[PDB]
Amino acid sequence: ALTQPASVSGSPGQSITVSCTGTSSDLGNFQYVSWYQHHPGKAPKLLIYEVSKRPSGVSNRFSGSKSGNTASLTISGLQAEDEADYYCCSYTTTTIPVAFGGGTKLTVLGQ
Amino acid sequence: ALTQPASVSGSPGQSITVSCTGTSSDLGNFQYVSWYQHHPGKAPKLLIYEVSKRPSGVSNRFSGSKSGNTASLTISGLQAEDEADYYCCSYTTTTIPVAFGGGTKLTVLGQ
Amino acid sequence: RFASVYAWNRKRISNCVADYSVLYNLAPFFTFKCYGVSPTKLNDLCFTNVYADSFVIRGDEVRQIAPGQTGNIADYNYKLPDDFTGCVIAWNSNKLDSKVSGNYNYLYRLFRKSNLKPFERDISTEIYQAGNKPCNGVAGFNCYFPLRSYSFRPTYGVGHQPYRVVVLSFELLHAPATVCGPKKSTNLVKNKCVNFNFNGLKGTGVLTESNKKFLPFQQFGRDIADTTDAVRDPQTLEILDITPC
Amino acid sequence: KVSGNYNYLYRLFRKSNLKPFERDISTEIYQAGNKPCNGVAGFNCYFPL
Amino acid sequence: ITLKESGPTLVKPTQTLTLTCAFSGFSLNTGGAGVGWIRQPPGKALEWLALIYWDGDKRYNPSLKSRLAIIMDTSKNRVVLTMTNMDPVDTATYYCAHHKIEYIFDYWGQGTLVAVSS
Amino acid sequence: ITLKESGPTLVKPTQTLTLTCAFSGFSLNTGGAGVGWIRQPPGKALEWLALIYWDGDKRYNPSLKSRLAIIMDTSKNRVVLTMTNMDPVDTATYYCAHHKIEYIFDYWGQGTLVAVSS
Amino acid sequence: QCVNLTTRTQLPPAYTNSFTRGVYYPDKVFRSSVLHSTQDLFLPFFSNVTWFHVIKRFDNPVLPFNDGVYFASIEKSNIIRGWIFGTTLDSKTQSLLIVNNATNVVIKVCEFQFCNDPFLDHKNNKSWMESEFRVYSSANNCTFEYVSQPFLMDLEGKQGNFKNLREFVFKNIDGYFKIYSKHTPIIVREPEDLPQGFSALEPLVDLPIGINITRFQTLLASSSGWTAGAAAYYVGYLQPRTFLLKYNENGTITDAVDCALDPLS
Ligand SMILES: *[C@@H]1O[C@H](CO)[C@@H](O)[C@H](O)[C@H]1NC(C)=O
Ligand SMILES: *[C@@H]1O[C@H](CO)[C@@H](O)[C@H](O)[C@H]1NC(C)=O
Ligand SMILES: *[C@@H]1O[C@H](CO)[C@@H](O)[C@H](O)[C@H]1NC(C)=O
Ligand SMILES: *[C@@H]1O[C@H](CO)[C@@H](O)[C@H](O)[C@H]1NC(C)=O
Repeated sequence: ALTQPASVSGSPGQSITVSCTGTSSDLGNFQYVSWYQHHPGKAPKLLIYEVSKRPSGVSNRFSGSKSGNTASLTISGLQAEDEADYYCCSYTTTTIPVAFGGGTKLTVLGQ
Repeated sequence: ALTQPASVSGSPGQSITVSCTGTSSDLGNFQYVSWYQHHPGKAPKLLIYEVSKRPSGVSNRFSGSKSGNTASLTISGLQAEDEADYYCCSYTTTTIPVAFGGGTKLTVLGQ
Repeated sequence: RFASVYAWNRKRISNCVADYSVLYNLAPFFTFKCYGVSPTKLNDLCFTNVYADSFVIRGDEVRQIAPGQTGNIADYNYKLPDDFTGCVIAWNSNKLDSKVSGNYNYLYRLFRKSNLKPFERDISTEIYQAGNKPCNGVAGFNCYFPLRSYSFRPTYGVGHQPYRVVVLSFELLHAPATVCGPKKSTNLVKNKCVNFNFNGLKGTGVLTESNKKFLPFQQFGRDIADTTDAVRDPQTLEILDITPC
Repeated sequence: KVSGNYNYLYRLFRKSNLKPFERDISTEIYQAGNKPCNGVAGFNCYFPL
Repeated sequence: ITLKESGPTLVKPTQTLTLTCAFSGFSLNTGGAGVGWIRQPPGKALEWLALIYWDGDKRYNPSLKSRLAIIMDTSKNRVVLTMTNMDPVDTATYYCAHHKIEYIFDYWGQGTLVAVSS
Repeated sequence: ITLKESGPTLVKPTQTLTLTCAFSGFSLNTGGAGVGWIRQPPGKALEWLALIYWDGDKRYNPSLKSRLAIIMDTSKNRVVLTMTNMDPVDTATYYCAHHKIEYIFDYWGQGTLVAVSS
Repeated sequence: QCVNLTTRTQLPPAYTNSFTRGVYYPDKVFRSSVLHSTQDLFLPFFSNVTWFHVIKRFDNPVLPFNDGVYFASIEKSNIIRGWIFGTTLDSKTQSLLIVNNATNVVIKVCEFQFCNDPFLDHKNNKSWMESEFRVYSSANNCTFEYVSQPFLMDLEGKQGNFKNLREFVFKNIDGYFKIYSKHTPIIVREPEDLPQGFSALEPLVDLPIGINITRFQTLLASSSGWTAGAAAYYVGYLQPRTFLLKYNENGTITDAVDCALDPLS
C-alpha cells in the first residue's frame, strides 16, 4: 500500500516538497497517481489531477513530478489557511484496488 | 513449402521421372528453381539451373520441365552408377528464403 | 462504440465530400504514414468510393497487419491483402477503449481452422480439437477453448494500449465518383488578366460584373463561337462576365 | 539481394516540381506546410529518401 | 456540474445504509466513465467500495461482496447505494466522484458524515 | 577453381565452432555473387545457414541472428564462420559454396564434419 | 404483402394524337437568343400514344422499354407509386425500387424478387391504402440507398375534375438512369385525348444503375376488387431526331420544331 509521513512541515510560504512512495510489488503501479486534500468541516477538492497538468479555474501555484514508485509535489504560496489533509491515490493491483495514501497531519506556520 | 517423393525405383536403363511441387501462396511466382545431385562421400554438383537451361559439362540425357505448379526431371539411358540423391532447391518468400527438397534416394534393380 | 478485428464492419460512405483534415488536432498519433500511397497526396487524388474498416487491436502489433505482412490476427482474423488499394490510420485511443479491470466485451481469435482469403467477414467461431481428437461439445484434455476476452489493466501500460486503427479502401476510376477531397478557393480579382478556373472552366481573361441574371437551372453561357463568355459564379450567387483581352 | 536490397534509394516528395535534367542532391527533413518542425522526425516530418 | 449525496445520519448498526448520489450535466454517450464510492475513515488508510460504469457491469472489491449492493435509476436522477450489515469500524464520511479510465477523479459532492449509534 | 574447407573434428558441448573456407579463382568484379555456408546432419535433409555478398552484407537464417558471426578477410583469401553456443543436434557436415542468384549454389566444396565430445 | 388473384380481363386500347408535348432541356447551359439544331432521343411530333384506359380493371402490364420511353398518366388520386425494374424477376440482378409512401421517399437499388401482382390500392372501400408496399421478397447483396423529398401529394379519394397530368420520361446514358418528371396542373378539361400545349422540362435527377434495363412495370395505388374511376395513361416511344429550339432572353424554349415531319420543316 501507499506510505507517507504523517507530520509534514517545512519552510512557510513557499519551497515545500511533499512526497508519496511505497512498494513496487504490493502497489502494482504504472497508473498515474492523483492527489487530494481534505478540509475539516469544509468542502474538499483535489489539488493535483494525474501527475503534472494544471486545470483551469483553480490555483496555479502547484507543481508535481512522479518517477518510478515515488511521486512528489512542490507547493508554493502558503497562506494562513494552508491547513489540510493530503491523500494520494493510485491503483493497488493486489487487493483493495483503490488505496488512499497513509494519512497526513500538517500544522500551520503563517504566524 | 517444397516437397518431393522420398524414394523412387524402377527398371534399369530407362523409365524414371522425379518431380517436386509446393504451395503457390508460399512460392514466389516460381522462378529460379534448380536441380542438383548428391553422392555419398563426394561433393554435390549442379545439373540443371532454372527449369530447362542446360549448363556446360552435363550430358543431353538430363532434361527438366515444369507444368502448372509441379516441376520435374527425366533421364534416359540409365547406367549402373546413375543412382543419385536428386534435390530441388527453390525460393520461398514467406518462410526462409531458400528451400531444399525433401530427400531422394534412387535405387536400381540390376542385382 | 468502435468495431473490433473479428466483427469488422464495412462502413459505406457515399454522396459527400471527404476532407481528412479535422483529425489532426486530436493528439500525436501512433502512426501517420499511409501504406498504399504517400500521406502528402491524400487530398488531390479523387477516388470513386471509399470503404472504411474499424479495428480495436490488443497490444501494439498493428505493424504485422500490413499489405505484405501477416500474423496471428492477420491470418485468422481480418487479413490485409498485399495489393491493398487504400491506406491505414492508427491512433492511441486510451480514452475510450480501456477498462480498469478488463475490456471483457471484446475477443480475439488466435487461430482458425485454416488460412482465410482476404476481405472475408469471418465471424463464426467453434470449439477446436487437438489434431485428431473427436470433439463434440466437450472440454478439457485435447479440447480447449480458443477465444479469450481482452484484459486492460493499469499495470500493463505501454505494450497493451489500444491504438484504434481504421483502414480505407479505394477504387481507381472504375465506378461512379461520389466522394473525395475538395480544393482551395482563390478570391476573384476584377479587371486583371487571371487564368480562371471555375470548376473546370479553363481559360484566361479578365472578370467583370454582368447586369444580366441567369435562371436557377442555368450555370453557363455561350455565344456564336460556342464558348464560355459569362457564367454564374461557383461559390457565390451572382453572374460574372468573362471579358476577353 | 535475397532478404531485400536496401542500397538503392528513391525520393517520395519535394517542396515542388523540378525542371528537366536537374539533380536534387540535397537531403533534409521535410515539414508539411505550417507546423513548426525541425531537427528530428515525428508528426508530418520524416526523411524523404 | 453538481453532485448531491443524501442519506440518513443517525443509523443503527443493523440498519442498511441507503445513499443517493445525484449528478447534473454529463455526456452519457461515452464509454469508460462512471461513478466511484469513496470512504474516509479518520486517521487510517481509506478503502474503496464500488466504481460503476454506464455499461451496468459489476466491479466489486474482493472479499467485501456481502457489504455492498448497487441500484440504478435510469432517469438521470441519482445512483442508489446500499450497505448491508455495516460494521462500527467505519464511523466515517462518505463521498462519490466521477471516475473514468484516464482522469482519476473529476468532481466530488458534499459527502455525508455517519457514525454508529451504539 | 579450388575450395578448401577446414574445421575441428570433435568439439566440446560448451565450445564455439570456427569453420574456415578458402576459394581460389573467381570474377570478383561482379554483383550478387558471394560465399555461402550450408550444413546437414545424417538422417535429415539439407538446410541453409548463411551467405555473404562482396559488399560485406551478412544474411543468416532467421531466429539464429545472435549465435552466428562472420569474419570476412577483405583480401580474397578465406571466409570464417564463428558460431557460439552449439547444440548436439548441430553435429553435422558443413559445405562452403559459391552463391549467385540463378545458380543457387554454383560450385560446392568438400566440407568438413563435426561432432560433439559429450 | 402481395395479392395473387391470377386472373384479369384486358380491354383494347386506343390511340391519341399527341401534338406538341415531348420537349426537354438538353443540359444546364444557358444560351441567349441562339437557334440550336440538336440531335437527341426525342418524342416525335404528332404521334400516336397508346391510351390504356383502366376502370373493375387492374392492368399493370410489362411496358416496352427500349432505353427511354414516355409515360403520360392523367391522375388525380396519386395512383402512380413506384416502378418495378430489373430483367430477371428472381432477385439475381440489380434493380431500382422507388417508393414515395410518405414524406420519406426512398430509392433502393438492390436485388428484388417481386411478387405476381402487388397492388398498392386495395381495401378500405374507396379510400386508397398505403399497404402492400413491400413488393419484393428476397435480396442477395443490397447496394444503394437514397432518400428524397416528395412532390405534391393527393388527398386520398380524389375523382373528377382531372386537372393534373403526370409525365414520366425514362432514359439512361452510360448506365446513369434519368427520370424526367413533369406535373401539369389546371388542365380544366375531360381526360379523353391530349390537348394542345407546350412546356419547358428541366432535368431533376440522374442516378447510377450499372445494369442495362430491358423491362419495367407500373406500380399503381376483399383482397382484390375495386370499382375504380376513369384511370388513363398513355405510353409512347422515343426515337433519335433533330429539333430546332428558340432560346429567348430568359432561356425558356418559346418554340421547338422537328425538322423531319413535312418538307416545310
Ligand atoms: C456557400 O456559398 C453560398 C453562396 O454565397 C452561401 O449562401 C453559403 O452560405 C455558403 N456556404 C458555406 C458553408 O460557406
Ligand atoms: C393513329 O391511329 C389511328 C387509328 O388507329 C390511325 O388512323 C392513324 O393513322 C394513326 N396515326 C399515326 C401517326 O400513327
Ligand atoms: C446489356 O449489356 C450486356 C453486357 O455484355 C450485353 O451482353 C447485352 O446484350 C446488353 N443488353 C441486354 C438487353 O441485356
Ligand atoms: C423575360 O423576363 C423578364 C423579367 O421577368 C420579362 O419582363 C420579359 O417579358 C421576359 N421576356 C420574354 C417574354 O421572353
